[PDB]
Amino acid sequence: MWNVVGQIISVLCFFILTVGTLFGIVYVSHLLSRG
Amino acid sequence: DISKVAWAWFGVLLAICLIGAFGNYVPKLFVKMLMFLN
Amino acid sequence: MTAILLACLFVLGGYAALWGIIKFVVANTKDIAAN
Amino acid sequence: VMATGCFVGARNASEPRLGSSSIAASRTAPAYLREAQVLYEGSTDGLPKDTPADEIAHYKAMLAELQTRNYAACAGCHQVNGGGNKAINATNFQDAGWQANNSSPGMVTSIVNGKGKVMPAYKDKLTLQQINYLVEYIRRFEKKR
Amino acid sequence: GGCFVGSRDPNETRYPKAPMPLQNQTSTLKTAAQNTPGAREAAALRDRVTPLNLQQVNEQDVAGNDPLGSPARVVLDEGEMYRDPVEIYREGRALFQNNCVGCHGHNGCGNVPRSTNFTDPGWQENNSDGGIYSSIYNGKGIGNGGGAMPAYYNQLSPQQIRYLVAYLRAFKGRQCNGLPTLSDVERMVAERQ
Amino acid sequence: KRWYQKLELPMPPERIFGAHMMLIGGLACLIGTYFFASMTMWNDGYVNLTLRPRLISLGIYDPYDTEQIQRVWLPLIGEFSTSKLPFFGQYPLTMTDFRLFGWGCFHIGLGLWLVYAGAAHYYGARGGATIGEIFWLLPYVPGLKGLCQIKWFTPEGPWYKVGLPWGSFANTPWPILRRTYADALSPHTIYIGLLFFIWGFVLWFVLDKPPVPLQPAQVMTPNGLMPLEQAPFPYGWFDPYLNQVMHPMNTINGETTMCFVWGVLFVALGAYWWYRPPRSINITHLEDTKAVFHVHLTAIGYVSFALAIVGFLALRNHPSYLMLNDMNVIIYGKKIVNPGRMIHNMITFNHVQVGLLYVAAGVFHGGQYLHGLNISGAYKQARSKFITWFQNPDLQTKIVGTTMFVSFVTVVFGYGMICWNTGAELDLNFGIYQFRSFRAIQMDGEAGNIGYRVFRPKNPWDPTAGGDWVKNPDGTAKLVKARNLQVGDRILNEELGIGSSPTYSFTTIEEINYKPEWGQPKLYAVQWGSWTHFLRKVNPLFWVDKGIWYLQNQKTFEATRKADEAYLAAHLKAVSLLNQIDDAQTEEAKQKAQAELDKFRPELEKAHANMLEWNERLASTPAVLYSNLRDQHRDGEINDAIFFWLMIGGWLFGFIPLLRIAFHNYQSPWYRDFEWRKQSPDFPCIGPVKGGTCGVSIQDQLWFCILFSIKPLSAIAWYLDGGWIATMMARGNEAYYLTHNISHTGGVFLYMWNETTWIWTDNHLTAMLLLGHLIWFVSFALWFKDRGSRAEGGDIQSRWVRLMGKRLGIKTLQEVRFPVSNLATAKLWGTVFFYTGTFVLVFLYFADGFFQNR
Amino acid sequence: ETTWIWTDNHLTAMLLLGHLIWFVSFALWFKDRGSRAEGGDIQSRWVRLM
Amino acid sequence: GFIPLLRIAFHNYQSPWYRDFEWRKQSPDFPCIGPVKGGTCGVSIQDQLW
Ligand code: 2GO
Ligand code: CLA
Ligand code: CLA
Ligand SMILES: CC(C)CCCCCCCCCCCC(=O)OC[C@H](OC[C@H](C[N+](C)(C)C)C(=O)O)OC(=O)CCCCCCCCCCCC(C)C
Ligand SMILES: CNCCOP(=O)(O)O[C@H](COC(=O)CCCCCCCCCCCC(C)C)OC(=O)CCCCCCCCCCCC(C)C
Ligand SMILES: CNCCOP(=O)(O)O[C@H](COC(=O)CCCCCCCCCCCC(C)C)OC(=O)CCCCCCCCCCCC(C)C
Ligand code: HEC
Ligand code: HEC
Ligand code: SF4
Ligand SMILES: [Ca+2]
Repeated sequence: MWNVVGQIISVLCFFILTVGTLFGIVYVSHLLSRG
Repeated sequence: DISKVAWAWFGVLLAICLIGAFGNYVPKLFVKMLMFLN
Repeated sequence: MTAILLACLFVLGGYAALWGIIKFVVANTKDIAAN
Repeated sequence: VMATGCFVGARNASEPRLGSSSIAASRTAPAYLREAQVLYEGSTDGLPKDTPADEIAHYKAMLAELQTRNYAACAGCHQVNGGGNKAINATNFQDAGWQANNSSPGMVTSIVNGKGKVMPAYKDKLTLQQINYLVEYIRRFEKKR
Repeated sequence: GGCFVGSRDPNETRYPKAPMPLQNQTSTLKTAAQNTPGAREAAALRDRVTPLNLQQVNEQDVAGNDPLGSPARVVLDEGEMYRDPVEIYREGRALFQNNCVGCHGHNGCGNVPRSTNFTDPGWQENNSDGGIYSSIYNGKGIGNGGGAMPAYYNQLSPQQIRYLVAYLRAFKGRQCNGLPTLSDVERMVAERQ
Repeated sequence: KRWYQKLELPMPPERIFGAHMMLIGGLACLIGTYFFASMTMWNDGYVNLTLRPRLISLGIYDPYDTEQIQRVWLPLIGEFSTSKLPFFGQYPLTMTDFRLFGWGCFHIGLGLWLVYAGAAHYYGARGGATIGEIFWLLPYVPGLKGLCQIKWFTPEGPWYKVGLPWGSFANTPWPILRRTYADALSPHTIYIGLLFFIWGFVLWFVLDKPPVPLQPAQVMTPNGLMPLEQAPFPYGWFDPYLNQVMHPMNTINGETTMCFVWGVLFVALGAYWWYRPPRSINITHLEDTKAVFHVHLTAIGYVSFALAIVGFLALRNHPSYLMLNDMNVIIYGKKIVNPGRMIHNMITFNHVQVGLLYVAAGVFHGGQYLHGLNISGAYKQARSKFITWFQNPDLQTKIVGTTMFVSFVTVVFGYGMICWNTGAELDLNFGIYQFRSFRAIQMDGEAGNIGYRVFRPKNPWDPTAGGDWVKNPDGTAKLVKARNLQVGDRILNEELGIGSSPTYSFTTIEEINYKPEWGQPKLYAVQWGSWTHFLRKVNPLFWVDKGIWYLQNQKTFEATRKADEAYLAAHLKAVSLLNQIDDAQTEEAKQKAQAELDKFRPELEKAHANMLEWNERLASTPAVLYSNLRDQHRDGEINDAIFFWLMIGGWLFGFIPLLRIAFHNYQSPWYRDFEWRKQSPDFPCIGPVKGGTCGVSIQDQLWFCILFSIKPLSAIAWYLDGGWIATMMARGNEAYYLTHNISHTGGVFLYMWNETTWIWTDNHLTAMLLLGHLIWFVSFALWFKDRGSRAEGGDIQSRWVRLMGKRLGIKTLQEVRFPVSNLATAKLWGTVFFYTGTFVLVFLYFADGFFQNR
Repeated sequence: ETTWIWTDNHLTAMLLLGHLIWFVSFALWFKDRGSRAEGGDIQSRWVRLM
Repeated sequence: GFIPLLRIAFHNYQSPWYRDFEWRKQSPDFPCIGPVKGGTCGVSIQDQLW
């Protein structure tokens, strides 16, 4: 009940950090190569 | 040449990072805030 | 019979689901071209 | 740059005796085997008459604490010298076939968990670092053939 | 690849064994051939060659889920365990050839680095039967699911581990050409198991 | 280039017809040989094993047949000189061997006859054809030239040499013949109806399996004549593996009654089309065989997929395959673990492969018909809605882009959850986060009296916390009995005997007195750590399966629940009494406490027996969707949820190139912006301009679909065979999987290693392993941007070799030029190599046997 | 050797990351850059529509 | 493994396949110039290094 909520919060953070990081790699790829 | 939008995303990912670290290394090396100790 | 019908319907609903999604995007972006 | 050193942590060791690094002791074969022999024998009696006063009494305090947790010493199942007891089926550490067909990593968990019926589990008695020391002492029992 | 497989050995009958019971061997619910021309020779022949406990076993019957399957509680009755060499051979060679050859070799002398070598006398003399059960049930070495010697407590039954234990003692003092035969098992059992 | 382009559509009807008829005859000959290879003197192999459960269900293969035969059709039948029944009179033959022989000979006789007749339609089309052009490597034999210059299948000839006397279907004046493919749709389905009747009559009267409801009261078995409902499986309806009478439509007598149901339906739908044949304007362009080829080939692919699903569920627990587990199946000298499920898995994965290959190819052949409409200027003129609905490029980019998004989100969810839980199972410290494993400790029964040392925090909820080891009143560390653990306690990892998690020290109790919803009937203290066990519920199929199942089993579910609740109360009161004992302090107070647990022991015993037996009953209820190796309910798992998300996302990943074939065979938005146009359907590129342009054509898009689809296809293979797909590193023997009664063979990577322990036991399987690995990586030589290097270097080699030939005198070496694959033929053969390399290795995963617990 | 590698959880994490870096090189080395450019373009149009 | 390095040393500007066509490699890192003559990907010096 409370473990579950705690676990959902860690998983959200992981998705925010890994997808977030991946898009930053694209943006950075974009700034180097061009604009 | 970064945007504000991007800086702000970068701050938000810096927060998750440090929040995570604090939880991992604070109870272990101080013996307090015992809910996150492992 | 029950499991066979469920599987089959779940695949058929996988296609029907997608079309509906696509139909929603088409209707709600009528008048925005995508150039 | 990267490994600025490398953050691997501090080493786990045994108990501290004043004035003599325990962490260091845990990598120095002659120190670790002196503690393994004490555990193995259940006494400080077979330790080199050259042993210091502080050492001889730290070992006794270690044993006295372990005696209150019903610890059973290794010698005398396995004897002071190896190669146990066929009666009790207690393993003979002097035997080369037994020694070749065991890895030291593997041996560890058989002491931790115990082994079938009689050889007892030591996971709640000893630390994993004290089991590592004992695996090293048992290695030195080997005879040829 | 296909069709030109050989002739089947006349000694391996296809005559069918009884089906594996639906009921769990650990159930508390209610517990645990003809005269047609060649049907009696075929049944007698299936009784020696075709194995009965080769199949993975019901999930409630695995040794970790069996109330009497832990190393501390299992019954290693030597009279039941070394009773019948046909049976030890029939069962343990099928289980061994399947599960254990990969890492211990086709000769059972060790394949994977540091792996056991069951022909070694020094290893034989210093292991109990109960000791051999412990290491199959627990695995050996530190790791998830056992170590380099993997654990079997989900996977095998207590009865399957016991055929394995008896079969493994037929390896003693053999040469490094494949597995113990029916007469290795029999000389092992005559010399008191 | 054109060697695989010899026969391209449109073709005329008589040539398609005739080649189908010839191929049908050819298949009937191969099946006939498979019937010969099924005879009992041979070893088990993969060919005869994939047909035996079906021949058992048909009555043709009889497992209990032992007698040897010496006279059966005519006086010459033990054994005899020049076989007496050639090459077979060496061995003892039984009646099933004779039944097999006969059905073999029947399939070879029909097949040869159909091959001949097909040839009559095919070559009598062209007005005949000479023997040396039919057989074509027959004029090379000398002193047999004259022989090969006769004309067979001529329009004119005497009866044993005619083809088509009128020359074509269109010219022959039989006024029953339909004249367009839509008009032919009606006779073709009456015809298929007739085939269904043939099969039903053969099953009823030749094989002796009449249709429900006309099945016999009695049937002959090896143990005598019994009543249908008690006679075991091949003979009667008693299922001896599951211990039940079979449903009538789960027998072969059910299949013979459907022979008549389906045959009546096809005859009536075909007679309806006879009178009102399809006529839409949206259909008329489909008379060109290039266009219909798309429709038919893609449909057929979908049919295969549905054969896989239907066959897998219907036959997963059927006695025809389980019967294999009772025979003594030995392949390349081994002995297979669960051959039943192995052959069942092979047949369904076979069909899934065929499914993919034909949907992908059918769409490619579709893109070829559309590309030709664009080349010839006719695309813009097309009148069918099935073309014009998709002509708008702004709609095409919205279709493709929203299926890319839906793919992105489902694959990120699935692959991200796999990554998360493999982190959790491995206990990985990232500095910013410590992943934690699942661990359990039993709290009830005898286990519940083992003690541990506990570090117990003071007040979890407030920071500036602190904790302390649990002590006695005098100050020594007291041992806490597992029955008395609480949420928040920490037990040292080393004392539980756990290595393998070196970056932290304690396991934490997160839930106490936990009873798995579906699993072992025990009580645990648990660390959940990072392990997402709730993710099994993030599956629509969990809920549908468990709901139907609850509705069907609701009384024993209710009695189970209530027996659990009574046992928990009784265990809780036992723990009180045991604790009063342990905390007595007065030999009198001890003795009296001990007296009261003694008189409560009986009735704790009773509550535990009651709970155990109700849980055993509940777990023996019949399956709905998710099943056991028996045919019993299992709850859905993390495995089943991940499979579910992976099928959605991964089939979109695989099928997006098919949409691109459909829309962008001629112009895509990249192309249109530069004003480009794809000039053929198979060019490799147009060079280095704009960054690089390799891989835009429809043949290349075809290869990409196939590679990308390798991924949902491996997820299916791993799932069929018993792998855990929800993590990468899972082992079968660990606490989560044993407490929840889960059997699996692996964990993505961990499966690869674990199954190969079994592969290694077979020398024929390992030789296949070596070779299939050699085939794959050579495909990289053909797919890399490297062909110029290879041609430049092959020119250096040619030159050198011709030098040697001049120096050495070797005329045949003096003009050598090594051929180097150009770009298109490289992408084709590289894809062929990549695909056959992978799926010879996947065959091995099925063929080592099936090792999930039963 | 990998049965020995599996007994260490740090080395099995390294094994997983190592495998992923490699097969992604295939995306970059196959004759496919035009396909990737023309699909990227569909992706950009779509995101701009959103 | 070293025959590509001899190709770098001798064929950085012209190989004998280039020289039959009159081609001339115009820089050390170009990806190709193909689909001509069946295709030319991988002749530059950078690629021979890879
Ligand atoms: C494990 C024991 C043994 C060793 C010696 C071994 C080593 C190696 C090496 C090496 C030098 O060490 C290499 C280089 C190698 C190569 C290969 N092996 Zn290999 N190999 C072994 C054994 C096998 C076996 C039996 C098999 C391969 C198979 C294959 C294949 C792999 C073909 C391929 O490209 O496959 C992609 C598919 C994979 C990796 C399977 C994925 C399974 C998973 C359950 C899918 C679901 C989950 C994913 C995370 C994806 C979700 C998203 C999505 C659906 C869109 C090639 C020849 C092959 C295979 O996996 O094919 C799909 C196969 O069956 N191999 N292999
Ligand atoms: C099985 C592996 C294999 C083999 C044997 C080759 C062979 C070769 N490659 Mg290819 N290549 C490969 C894989 C392989 N490659 C991979 C995986 C890639 C992608 C990176 C490439 C990419 C590629 C490039 C870009 C180029 C080559 C080139 C070459 C040639 C080098 C010139 C030479 O030095 O002769 C020495 C010859 C040898 C050392 C090979 C002896 C042969 C083998 C081992 C016998 C082959 C067995 C074969 C698999 C079995 C099937 C036969 C069957 C009948 C039994 C050489 C013939 C160059 C070339 O010149 O093209 C013409 C070249 O430019 N390779
Ligand atoms: C990890 C493997 C991987 C992933 C995730 C992708 C992703 C993709 N490929 Mg590439 N590709 C791969 C490997 C991969 N490919 C390989 C091995 C090859 C050789 C055949 C190719 C060859 C190739 C071609 C020729 C083409 C693509 C295309 C695509 C895109 C399809 C459009 C779409 O479906 O949206 C859906 C998006 C998804 C389904 C994936 C979601 C993101 C994934 C799951 C995870 C991110 C994982 C990454 C490893 C994380 C590292 C992050 C960092 C923070 C750690 C998509 C972006 C097409 C395209 O349009 O180009 C842009 C395309 O044309 N692929
Ligand atoms: C599919 C198989 C079942 C085998 C197929 C049949 C043959 C099997 C046995 C091997 C046959 C090898 C024949 C090779 C040969 O002689 O090639 C000659 C050829 O063409 C040149 C002329 C024809 N101009 C060009 C005049 C029209 C000719 O000879 O006919 O070639 C090629 O150009 C292809 C390359 C063939 C490979 C030969 C290379 C041999 C290696 C020698 C290297 C080292 C030297 C010093 C010996
Ligand atoms: C070790 N034993 C594991 C299986 O145990 P067990 O017996 O408990 O349980 C059934 C699962 O086995 C299957 O039955 C798999 C057959 C595979 C052949 C069949 C595999 C084919 C799957 C889908 C095919 C897609 C094709 C046609 C595009 O477990 C199921 O619930 C599976 C149901 C499948 C339905 C999922 C619905 C998803 C929708 C897809 C949308 C796609 C598109 C939009 C493009
Ligand atoms: C000339 N410039 C113009 C265009 O050229 P273009 O690309 O058309 O031309 C050729 C030929 O078409 C083939 O591609 C032949 C195989 C087809 C049926 C095949 C006929 C014979 C082979 C298969 C059949 C053999 C069995 C059935 C007997 O150029 C090539 O592909 C040259 C490469 C082949 C040279 C051999 C390289 C290695 C040999 C194979 C070993 C690899 C293994 C490890 C898997
Ligand atoms: C299939 C079930 C079996 C059986 C019956 C056994 N094994 Fe193995 N094994 C492996 C390794 C690396 C060792 C050495 C362990 C160590 O010292 O480090 C072993 C050892 C054994 C033993 C001896 C145990 C003992 O304590 O002395 C026994 C009885 C044993 N094995 C039996 C390796 C592996 C495998 C590799 C992954 C596999 C699979 C098996 N073993 C399988 C089996
Ligand atoms: C008897 C009461 C014992 C005491 C005290 C100790 N051990 Fe033992 N051990 C005993 C028996 C009967 C056996 C045979 C086990 C079996 O196979 O059935 C053993 C075994 C060992 C082994 C060999 C293990 C292996 O895997 O092969 C070792 C390394 C071992 N024992 C070590 C050991 C140590 C270090 C002990 C004190 C700390 C110790 N044993 C106590 C009997 C008894
Ligand atoms: S490397 Fe090949 S596919 Fe790429 S642009 Fe050059 S010729 Fe075209
Ligand atoms: Ca398998």
